[PDB]
Amino acid sequence: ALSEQLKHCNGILKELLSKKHAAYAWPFYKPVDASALGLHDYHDIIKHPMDLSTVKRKMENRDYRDAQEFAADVRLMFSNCYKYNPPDHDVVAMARKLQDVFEFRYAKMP
Ligand SMILES: CC(=O)N1CCc2c(sc3nc(SCC(=O)Nc4cccnc4C)n(Cc4ccco4)c(=O)c23)C1
Repeated sequence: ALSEQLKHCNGILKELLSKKHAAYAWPFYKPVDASALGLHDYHDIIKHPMDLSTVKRKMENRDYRDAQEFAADVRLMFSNCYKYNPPDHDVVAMARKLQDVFEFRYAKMP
């Protein structure tokens, strides 16, 4: 039985993957495939890749100790996007919008 706080995190994760946010969540569904995207410097710049499917697997495997560890992975995902891509890139605009959704509901932690 997940703790109350980790149940809240699982709900956040379900919302982030839902159709309601799919227009800006889609770049974060799967690990960045640097070779497929021609981003041949991605893994020289990003040392710890993260994506929503990895967060989902770690939640299902009970990897996360607490809500703080879950939130660190979600924020690592956004930070990687801000680090690698130029600030005017469309994916950065999508990252900002998905992070806005995350931060406001994470703040409602019970
Ligand atoms: C999280 C993060 O930092 N990422 C780096 C940047 C990026 C992605 S996913 C993605 N899709 C596209 S286009 C459709 C696509 O390529 N799909 C695809 C194809 C082959 C293999 N895997 C996929 C998903 N473009 C180009 C573009 C310019 C404006 C919006 O999108 C991207 O820059 C990215 C992840």
